[PDB]
Amino acid sequence: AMSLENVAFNVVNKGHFDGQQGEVPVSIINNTVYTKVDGVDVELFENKTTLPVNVAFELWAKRNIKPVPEVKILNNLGVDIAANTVIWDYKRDAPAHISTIGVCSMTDIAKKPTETICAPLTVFFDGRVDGQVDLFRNARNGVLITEGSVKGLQPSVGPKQASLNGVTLIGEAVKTQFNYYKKVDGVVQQLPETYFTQSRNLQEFKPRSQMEIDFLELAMDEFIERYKLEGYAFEHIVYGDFSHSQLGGLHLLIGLAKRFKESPFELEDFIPMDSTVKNYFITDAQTGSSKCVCSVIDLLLDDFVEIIKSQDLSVVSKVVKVTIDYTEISFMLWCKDGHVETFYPKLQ
Amino acid sequence: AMSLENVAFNVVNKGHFDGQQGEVPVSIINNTVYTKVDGVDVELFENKTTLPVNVAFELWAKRNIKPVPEVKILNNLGVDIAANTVIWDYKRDAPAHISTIGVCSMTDIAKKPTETICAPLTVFFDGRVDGQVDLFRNARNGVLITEGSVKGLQPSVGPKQASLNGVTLIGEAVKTQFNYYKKVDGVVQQLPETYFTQSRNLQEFKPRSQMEIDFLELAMDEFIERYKLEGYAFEHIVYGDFSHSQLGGLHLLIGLAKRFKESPFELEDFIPMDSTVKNYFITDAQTGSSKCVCSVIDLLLDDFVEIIKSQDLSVVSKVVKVTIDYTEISFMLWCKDGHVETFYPKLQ
Amino acid sequence: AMSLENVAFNVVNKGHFDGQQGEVPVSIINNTVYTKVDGVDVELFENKTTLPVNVAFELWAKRNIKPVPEVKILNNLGVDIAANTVIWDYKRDAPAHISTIGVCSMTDIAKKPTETICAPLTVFFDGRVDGQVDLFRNARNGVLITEGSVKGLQPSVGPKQASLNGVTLIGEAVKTQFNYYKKVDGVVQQLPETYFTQSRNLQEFKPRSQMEIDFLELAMDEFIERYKLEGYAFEHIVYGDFSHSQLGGLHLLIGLAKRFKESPFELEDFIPMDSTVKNYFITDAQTGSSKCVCSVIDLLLDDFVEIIKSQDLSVVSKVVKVTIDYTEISFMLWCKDGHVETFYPKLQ
Amino acid sequence: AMSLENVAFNVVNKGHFDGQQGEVPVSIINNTVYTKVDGVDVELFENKTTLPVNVAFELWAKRNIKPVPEVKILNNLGVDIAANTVIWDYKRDAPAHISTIGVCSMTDIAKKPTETICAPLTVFFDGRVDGQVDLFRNARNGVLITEGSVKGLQPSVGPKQASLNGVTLIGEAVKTQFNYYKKVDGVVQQLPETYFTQSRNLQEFKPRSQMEIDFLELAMDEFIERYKLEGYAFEHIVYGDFSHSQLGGLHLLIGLAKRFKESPFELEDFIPMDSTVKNYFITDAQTGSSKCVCSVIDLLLDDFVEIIKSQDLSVVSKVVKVTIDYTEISFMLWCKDGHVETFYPKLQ
Amino acid sequence: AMSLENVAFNVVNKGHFDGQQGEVPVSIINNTVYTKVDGVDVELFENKTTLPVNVAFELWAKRNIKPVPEVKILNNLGVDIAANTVIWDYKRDAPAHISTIGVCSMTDIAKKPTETICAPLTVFFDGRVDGQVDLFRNARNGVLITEGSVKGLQPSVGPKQASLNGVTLIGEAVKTQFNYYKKVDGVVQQLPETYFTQSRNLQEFKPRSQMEIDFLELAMDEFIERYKLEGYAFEHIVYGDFSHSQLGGLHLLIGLAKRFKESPFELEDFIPMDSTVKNYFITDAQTGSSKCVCSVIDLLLDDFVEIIKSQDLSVVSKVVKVTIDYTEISFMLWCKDGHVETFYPKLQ
Ligand SMILES: COC(=O)c1ccc(S(N)(=O)=O)cc1
Ligand SMILES: COC(=O)c1ccc(S(N)(=O)=O)cc1
Ligand SMILES: COC(=O)c1ccc(S(N)(=O)=O)cc1
Ligand SMILES: COC(=O)c1ccc(S(N)(=O)=O)cc1
Ligand SMILES: COC(=O)c1ccc(S(N)(=O)=O)cc1
Repeated sequence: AMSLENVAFNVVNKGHFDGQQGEVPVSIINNTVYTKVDGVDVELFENKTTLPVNVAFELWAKRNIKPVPEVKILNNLGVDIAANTVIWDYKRDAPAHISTIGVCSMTDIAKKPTETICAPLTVFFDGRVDGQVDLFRNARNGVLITEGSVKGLQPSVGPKQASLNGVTLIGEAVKTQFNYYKKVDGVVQQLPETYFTQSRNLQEFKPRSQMEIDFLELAMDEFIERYKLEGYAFEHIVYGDFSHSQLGGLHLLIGLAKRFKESPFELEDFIPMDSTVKNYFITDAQTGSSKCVCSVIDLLLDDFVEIIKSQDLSVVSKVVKVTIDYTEISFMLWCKDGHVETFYPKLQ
Repeated sequence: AMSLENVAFNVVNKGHFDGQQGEVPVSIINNTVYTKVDGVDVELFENKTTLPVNVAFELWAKRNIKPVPEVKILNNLGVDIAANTVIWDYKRDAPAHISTIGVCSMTDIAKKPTETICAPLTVFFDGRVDGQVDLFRNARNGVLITEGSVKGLQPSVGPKQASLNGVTLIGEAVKTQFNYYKKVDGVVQQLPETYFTQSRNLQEFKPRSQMEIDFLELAMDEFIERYKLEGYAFEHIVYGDFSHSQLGGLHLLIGLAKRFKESPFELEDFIPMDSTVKNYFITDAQTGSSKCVCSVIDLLLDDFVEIIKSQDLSVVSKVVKVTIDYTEISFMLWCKDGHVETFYPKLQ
Repeated sequence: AMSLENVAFNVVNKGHFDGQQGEVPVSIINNTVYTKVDGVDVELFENKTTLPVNVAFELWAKRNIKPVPEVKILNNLGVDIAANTVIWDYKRDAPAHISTIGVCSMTDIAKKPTETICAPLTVFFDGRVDGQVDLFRNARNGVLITEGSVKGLQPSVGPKQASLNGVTLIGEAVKTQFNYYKKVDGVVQQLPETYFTQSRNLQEFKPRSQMEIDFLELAMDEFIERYKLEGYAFEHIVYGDFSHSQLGGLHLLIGLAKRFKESPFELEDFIPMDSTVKNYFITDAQTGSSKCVCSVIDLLLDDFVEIIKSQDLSVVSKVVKVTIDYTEISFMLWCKDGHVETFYPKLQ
Repeated sequence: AMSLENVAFNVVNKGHFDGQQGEVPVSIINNTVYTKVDGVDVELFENKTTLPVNVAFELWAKRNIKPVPEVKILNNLGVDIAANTVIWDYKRDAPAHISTIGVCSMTDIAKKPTETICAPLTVFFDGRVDGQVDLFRNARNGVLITEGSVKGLQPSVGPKQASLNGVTLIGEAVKTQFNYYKKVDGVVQQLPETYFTQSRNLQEFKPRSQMEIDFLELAMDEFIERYKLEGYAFEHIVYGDFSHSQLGGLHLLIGLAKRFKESPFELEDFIPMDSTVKNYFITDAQTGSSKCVCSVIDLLLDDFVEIIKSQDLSVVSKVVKVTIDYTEISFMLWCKDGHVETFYPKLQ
Repeated sequence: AMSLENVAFNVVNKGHFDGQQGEVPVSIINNTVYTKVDGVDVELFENKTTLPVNVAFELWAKRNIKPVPEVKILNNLGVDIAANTVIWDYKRDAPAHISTIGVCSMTDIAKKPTETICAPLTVFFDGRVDGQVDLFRNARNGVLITEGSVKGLQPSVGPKQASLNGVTLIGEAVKTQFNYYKKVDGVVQQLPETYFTQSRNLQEFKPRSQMEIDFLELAMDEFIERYKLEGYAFEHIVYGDFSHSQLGGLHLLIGLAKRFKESPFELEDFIPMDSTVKNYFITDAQTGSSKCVCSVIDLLLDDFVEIIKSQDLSVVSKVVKVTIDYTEISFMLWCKDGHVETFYPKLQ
């Protein structure tokens, strides 16, 4: 018995949809769902999606509340749809996928992922759910996560962090590092070697290596000396050049995090979505240096050093391709006289 | 288990709410309710009310589908709320009453009319429903309709016509003439002797007596002669003066009906509600004669003749009270030398 | 270069999208598209769909303006999507199909119907367009219409009438009768022998045979006698029983047409979509007889007589399957002593 | 003290804004204005404009309720704004002009037309209002209407008809024929000799000369003979060619009127504004003949005959300029061997 | 080729409008512009303006991204419109001006500021744009900013700070201090001597003089002693009196900034716009002292001291006028026995 008033009952009483029975009074005004509590209306949900308000309300209530892969990982692996769950995209306040399987009548294309309409779609399977590993084994196209080994399949070790109710974290009381498996046209793929973005914040950035601790703590000249980074243009790429009207470089999050301590700056997230490479229209408050499209990536500084130290520095400009978050990220590498000039996620 | 999807199920399968088990998928976008039928969205209801879209949808679905009093009658009798039903105002596309009793969890102020919140409210009771004559006896305030005699209760014979799903009709396969009863502060009230308006249209007006057949068919001069109406100014009051820029008189619907068969005219229904006296901004298409506030009433011409001839014609101006549709309707009577000049519903 | 302003340019200058170069200024406010004409805003389109306003505007502008099958036909044949055109559902003021193929970047699931996403979908092909007969041959699922013979393909002769810009007509200056073909899972399907509904209105109903001319003109008794219909209960089924509170029978449009010339009645089209069998909440204005779910179908009276006379009249009740508009329509047949009691489209 | 509640008071009590003291309670929800009447909300106004709901409500309430020029006339004369009144465009349900002068605090660009902001704008002046003839004399740009002679000002006799509360009529109890005057850059302009469109409808078309009575009554052959119209192609231009898939000709309203009495047809008014030449997407219900852009004009048939016979028939194609409603209307004239092939308003 | 989809292309790919060619899919739901990225809708822009959503979207995309004068300066100088740019009002999330010149078709009153409609309007000219100084020379009314001297015109030196993408800053890598020039009716004006507001924040307030450093660092008694401010009522005016139910004084931002460190308070910005004098409904959290209209100005404390020390302290109350941000700010000065009682931006 699926209904608007029962979904709202579950939200009010269980904090999300929990399969409980019961009903509460609901009123819907424009894009907002209210419920009556002692004669006054209380807001339960504001639709920020392009779906009908009652549809989005139900999908949000039925969101996965376990640690799930970040949306960028699912997108990079080509996931089209989830099996009997909703991956909620907290960066868009919207479902991560258009349709559902066995979740909501208005958005379901099927009740079970074994139905034929699901066969060409890359379905996300959660090994922590009973029988979903076996469903993946029979699936034509799909992506599977597990916490342990799967007999007969070589795993791909994913990122340490996952998303729990919109909080990206490395789990201490829960497991957030999953084994990844992917199947195309019934064939189990080898997932490529990949770096992983670290998914940290500008405001509350925490280092995850001794080099990152040293980058935040030491001065620019001292750090570049200690780790022998002369000629790699970290002054431009990581620390940022604020001397001209266009902001120079500043493509690594830890470089923004170090600057954000001393003086703040404005980042306009003009494509607000989860993606491996993020683009911002940045304005430095202290100097007035700005840049319309500033690509930023949060790589472990050790990984970024390894990437840039593993490149031929002998051509003026060329495309450098790096597998990050299971997708191919193109970089532009500019060199002169054997040293790095700039190195940025390519704007294409 | 009341729910949006169950209400929509009943509408789709039974034409209205019928207490049936079932659910269909529903999407709400702005003020409209849709349901999925074979892949595409079909409109079930457009909210024209000031209530939330899903609330109004339920009240419309639970509308009374038996012949019920016209809203102007219930208004004139001071009805505030209905006992366990919804009187739908088809002229406003909205519930006739703000609140409900045992109908909808969002608008209910009580489950049963015996709850003390209902005592100071005039509750409409339907004697055709089991136990509601008794509920009227026990109610502090109320209006009761019955199809027959209630022992000890002095009846008031209501109008011949009632409203069935927005259609105003004199019932043949159903009864539409009711006994009316009213209680104020626990005390049954004597309802006044009254005329009743005829509730006809301008498009499909039909006479209901020999005098009305005469009016529509005879010219103005021979009708006034046949029914001895000289000095009563039907030339102004009923037939209408279109010679000057301000339209003169034209306050009986039958007069508008006669003119409409010859030349059309525009009626700006600037307060579009059911009421005994209706006001329109009228523009005559043929002559350009117009009037901003032209009050119109549909009395049987026999009745109107009986009212205007009952009058003392020896004062210049006076207010004339007439009981119509159980409410007191003030007229203005202007006379000169023992003949009527004008006689119109007094604009308040 | 597809754009909102270009679509509006085509609407303003060519009456619809015509692939022309140009732009006009457009303002969007709520669900309405306006364009500036000499200083003031003029309404071009009001979105009655569940799609975004600018998306629906484009699909409406790109609607098929040739005679096309009525939506109920395409629905009965299981059509999910159209090949490189938009079938506009004028009864819903919305696209007949959720998605498009090579029409609009926001609704397109493919550019050409050969893309594998289109294979499991029944694609509508128009043989009047170059290359689409071939695209039908190569499609896994599809429905094809042609104006003439396709070599080797066994045709099904469609209805005489088609829809031209929302007008249902039998073409004289254009052809509206098509050959129909259907494919399921790569295999051409034999379309069943079928009757076709006549797609007429209650306002402007016109007979299409001597028997229908007889029905509209003769009284009930002499028509039943002339066409030997005693014991088949046209008194109930076709003419309608208005004596009781529940309206009896009245399931043929021609029967509603006869009654409408005498007294009007209200038809609540509570599922306003094109379908072979239509359901209405009907209220008879003259008598007050009414019915919540009154199924109505517009069969040529000759056909309906041929169907009801084909029936075994020796069982109390049984389901009677009739193929109409290519779909199987279940009727309920109630008999007594070798005469028909009632025969109506079975409410599901 | 201008206010929303005062404007609503005037609408409720006087049918429009009448400068009266008073207030009634108002609720605004989405684009609709409601007022409380005996416990329930009644709709006073639905905003169909691109202005805020309360702003449009005030402008509609302050609309001119005297006979005023039709919007196409004011448009053709280049009017941008009205002096101390609102010309309501009933065909757009919106103000005819973006801004106001001394009408509404939200739309006012000035309190009086003498303010210098009004100088470069063509201001409409109503000589029936005290002092506005003088304001026209002092205005840099303007259009003036009067009911009589203005000393020294050479008049232009306007059309017989005007608009009274959305009703277009030739006044009998009021005057609707005005003298027209126009000023550009402080200099009075000579208005051109012009025909006037008749502003009739397709539903209620009525002839206005013996020739038009002949057209509606006679068959095509005897009318063409009686009025010596052989070789002028009224068979195409006025009567309409419905034999081919593209509808041929049919550019005079009287021709559409004749056809409509026989078989109906659909007119898609895809630019729904008042204009001298109207464009429609037309579909003939009988034949299926259709045309995407069918320009229609309502000239008195006498005038149209006088125009087409004035023409040199010795060129293959040429643009023909005719002054109608004070604006220059380009026609296309196609001839062959001294006879007319087609003559239509040139699509721009 | 100006279009919605191309504006969105520029936003997605260049962070703002950059004249690039290309199109992306766009959907518009209520007041929000979305674009499709890999099958999911991503929000690009939420309309907070009173313009149509697609119009505001285009103007925001075309905003000036160079350091521009703060909106209060432009308003105080009477700027009506900008020449070939959009000044975006980040405090209102709306365009700073109603109309545009050569920016957007829906809002343009002209393509070039030399057109006659621009002559009476005070047009903003940016000397950093080629040929705009010369356009100012020929402009009837206008305001010009430059970074260097203009031959033949005496400059007015503006504030040190300007707005870069909504960030008010004193430019270090860009120039934010402009020369100001103004012309009324073709005559170059002398701009008056003026103080400038400092445009600082409550949260991150930074001193700009040794006296301001001392005010933040020293105690009240110590500071008033060091700078000999006895009798000027800085205890009331600048430090604030929180001992009574009405908050006393507190009209200088640096006084709020000092208090906000120790204990916070609520400021309601009930007219949220850029203005030289700001009014707040303030509630002190620590004490509960509050004031409905508390005018606040951010003057350099040295400038505020100079202003108050340059006044006659001998009358009970009088209006003190000070030129700030090129506009005349009225102050109320209250004195008793030769010392200051209060001194506040006059609430009028
Ligand atoms: C300043 O921009 C960021 O705060 C940011 C955060 C995370 C990432 S990430 N994990 O996609 O590389 C990229 C950028
Ligand atoms: C033009 O005015 C009417 O159409 C009208 C109809 C009915 C009534 S009524 N039933 O209140 O008397 C009053 C006025
Ligand atoms: C009152 O009901 C109708 O007006 C109606 C019209 C047409 C059809 S149809 N073309 O499906 O048979 C069915 C019903
Ligand atoms: C079908 O087209 C019309 O109904 C129509 C009416 C009036 C005019 S008009 N007054 O501009 O000449 C033009 C066209
Ligand atoms: C508490 O109020 C403020 O934060 C504030 C900031 C700036 C200005 S200012 N530059 O207009 O004078 C005025 C007030």
